[PDB]
Amino acid sequence: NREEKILNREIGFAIGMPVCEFDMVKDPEVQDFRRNILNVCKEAVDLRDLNSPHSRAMYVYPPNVESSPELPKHIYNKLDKGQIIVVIWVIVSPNNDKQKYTLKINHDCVPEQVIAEAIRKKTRSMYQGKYILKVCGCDEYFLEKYPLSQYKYIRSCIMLGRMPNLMLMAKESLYSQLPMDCFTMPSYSRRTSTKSLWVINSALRIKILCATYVNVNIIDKIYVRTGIYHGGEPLCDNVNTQRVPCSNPRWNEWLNYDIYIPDLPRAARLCLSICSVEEHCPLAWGNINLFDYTDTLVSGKMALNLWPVPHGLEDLLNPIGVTGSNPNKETPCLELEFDWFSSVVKFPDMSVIEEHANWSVSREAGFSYSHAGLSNRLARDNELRENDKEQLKAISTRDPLSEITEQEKDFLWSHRHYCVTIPEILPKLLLSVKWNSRDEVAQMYCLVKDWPPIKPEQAMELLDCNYPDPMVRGFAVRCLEKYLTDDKLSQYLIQLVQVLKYEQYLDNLLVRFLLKKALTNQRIGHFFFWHLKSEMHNKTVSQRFGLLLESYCRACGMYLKHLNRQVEAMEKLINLTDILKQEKKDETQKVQMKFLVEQMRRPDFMDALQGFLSPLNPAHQLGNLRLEECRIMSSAKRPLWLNWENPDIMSELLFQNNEIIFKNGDDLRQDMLTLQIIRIMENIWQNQGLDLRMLPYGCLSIGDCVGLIEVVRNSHTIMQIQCKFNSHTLHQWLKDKNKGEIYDAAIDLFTRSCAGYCVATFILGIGDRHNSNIMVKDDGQLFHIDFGHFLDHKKRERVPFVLTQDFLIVISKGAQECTKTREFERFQEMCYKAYLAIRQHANLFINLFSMMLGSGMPELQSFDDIAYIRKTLALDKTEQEALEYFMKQMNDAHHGGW
Ligand SMILES: NC(=O)[C@@H](Nc1ccc2c(c1)OCCn1cc(N3C(=O)OC[C@H]3C(F)(F)F)nc1-2)C1CC1
Repeated sequence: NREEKILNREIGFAIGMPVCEFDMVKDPEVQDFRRNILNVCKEAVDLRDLNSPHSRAMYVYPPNVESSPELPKHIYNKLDKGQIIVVIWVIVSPNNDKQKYTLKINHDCVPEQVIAEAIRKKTRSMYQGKYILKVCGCDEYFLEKYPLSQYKYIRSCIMLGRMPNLMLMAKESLYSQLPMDCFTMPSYSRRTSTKSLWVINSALRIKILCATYVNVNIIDKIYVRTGIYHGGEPLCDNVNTQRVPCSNPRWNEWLNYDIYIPDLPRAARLCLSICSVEEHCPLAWGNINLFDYTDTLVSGKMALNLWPVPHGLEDLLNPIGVTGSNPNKETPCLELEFDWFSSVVKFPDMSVIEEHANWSVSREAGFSYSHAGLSNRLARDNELRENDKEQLKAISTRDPLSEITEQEKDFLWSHRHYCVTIPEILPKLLLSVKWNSRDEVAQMYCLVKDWPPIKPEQAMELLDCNYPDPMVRGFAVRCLEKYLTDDKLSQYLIQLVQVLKYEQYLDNLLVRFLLKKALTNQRIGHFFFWHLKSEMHNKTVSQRFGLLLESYCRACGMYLKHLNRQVEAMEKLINLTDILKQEKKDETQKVQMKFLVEQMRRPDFMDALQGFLSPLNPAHQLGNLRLEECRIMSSAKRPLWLNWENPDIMSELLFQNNEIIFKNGDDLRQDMLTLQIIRIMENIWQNQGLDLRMLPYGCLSIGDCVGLIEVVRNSHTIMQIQCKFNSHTLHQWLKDKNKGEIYDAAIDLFTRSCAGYCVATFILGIGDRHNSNIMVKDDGQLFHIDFGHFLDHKKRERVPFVLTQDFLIVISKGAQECTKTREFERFQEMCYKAYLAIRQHANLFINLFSMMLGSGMPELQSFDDIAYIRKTLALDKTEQEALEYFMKQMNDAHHGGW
């Protein structure tokens, strides 16, 4: 109990709320989550102590590897006859004298071969499984037998033409530094009739009693609008109450819905709102699951605390809004009464559903020609023609925002068994289902049950707000379990954490998958913790994420202690920036910096801000602060530029100073998503042998409009260049930074990076570019900063990155008529190739954005905001028509040239 009390305080500090607040929650679902989720905690700990110390080392330092060992042609061609020059460092003499041994080995060498070759070279100057390779400068290790080139550091070194520097370290020097953490089960581990839904022979009705806390400006006549939803799909007509004055919100009225109680799908929800009156307007909204976590249909009296309308939603109901009561009890509260059946009504078991499904398939197989003719949703087996099979393949290639007509819905459903042969059609088939028909849904269940597995990126769509059904989401998660690699889990983690908000219940298959992975991979565990923590201010998800964080913190081990260092450092930084903006905002930079340095140097603050792991990359150790290098930036929201020593023995070989931008006041979530997408686009380009180097720098939101930005070394804004002006000033600067034989490499890098950002910003519809948000590296690498805006952030498509004379001059190597040059023609060709490459992967990009609708991002609120990408990628047009469209967008913007 003394250890439990201390641990509870550590978790309380990490989550930012006391654990006891959970213990007080009366809700049985909350207490069942807390207890039942501990098996995932147990399993994860069991896997970590399966092959100790190695399995523990693998958890803390997982291999940072690529998804595939195969190297793209242009990347393999960068190697000398398939071989790589590698530097291996050995610390041998006292006072840590560093010895280097240059090796030329095959790119696909296992670390054990790399170590033996180093020992051979060390011996040539005068066991193999008693050492490990570590990346010089950071806590990155090569613990698993992967081809060398598969580790991201090595692949990055080949792609950039940099020398890989690895340090030989004794296994026991790492192992002894890994503490044993025994996971202890918490105190809380130790805890009429019943009829099936398909037996209740009655129509659906819900009684609306009255409303409390309806404080409005005497707004006049008010009513409650209700609807039965399955995701966003209405299951019946919307039913409103009689109009009443806001001075007395009383209805005591039964609302009858056009839906049979046995027809109710598992994910059925009641969507309601208090509206005012004809200019109708919602005032407060709220959603309810018609079945609880135990599969029980709602019965009796219930009070629902409503939510405020979001600036932009003109619609009277909010089905894609959060489901459940408002944690704030000083809000419009609507009392509702549910139907009584003199027994507990439960959703039928899978065996009842399977029996009913097989009864229907059998009944349908016996249907005569004329019977099949009564419904377009009923087709015959032998009547399936090749043209129909062709139409099916065509429908399957359409994007997730392509409208499926009622005719195609009936078509896909009648050919559902053929659909199994083309399994990627599953999301379209699911939207074709009559979710308000138990016969159809029961049959869909059995098809999902045995559905062929699909690509993890295709399965992710099935986890968004369009697919609420648990059988469907279970299938999506099973595909992620079988085919999602840790690399790709890390890449899409923000979306996967987002879609948790769409789960009906706290205890679900997705959360179990995500938690097991977070507790079996510390690299995943780290970002899992921060994505959840950053949203703990948001009362729409703070209970779910709080309980999720509590389970993670109980089983993560020693990393909780390290996370508490990062949390405390972030809090001290939030504290300082908050004082500067409320108590020192009007003072001079000199005065503000004087205050900063004095507050930072306080021993309590000084220690909290030194000797912790970078939340941007936990493999990066933040040593002592370099205060002389710390400063308040002139930028909006006055961000802090912070510098730390890299305590790593071989810091000089990576970077001797870790520079991070701490910014308080701006929502860094859109930037995080844009940067994530930029990286995905780059990966797509590289795989197709199209070397357009992007700079997706690190960015992490750590709270409500608080975050970290990775500083890019040796970079300057376009304005910073020209301020030392002619159009030749930038090209003059580049020529000055890359004199002689290396000048062409810089022009090539600029052109390539420039083509990437032209295409990326045009597709995504990023905020207008200017000399202060376009940056350039000494070597010529062009990149964009400040991704605060994207998509339709105006009210018809924009070109955010318009190439001025400055950019065209660099591309054309200093020519006057830069538009009419071969260099510019090769530049245009890179844009065309890049644009069409992304167009080919549009479903992915649409899916990545759709999974982000749950998030409170102001530019990504509806599917129509995502529609912007359908327009920029010209998906309704042909490929040549799309190329023609892009050229017109470029030609109009640049007033010619394209
Ligand atoms: N050139 C410079 O002034 C300095 N180097 C620099 C500055 C800013 C960023 C950067 C590098 O790395 C790229 C990432 N980055 C991103 C941002 N920002 C951004 O995305 O929004 C505004 C701005 C800020 F102020 F928030 F950092 N700034 C930088 C150099 C003198 C030391």
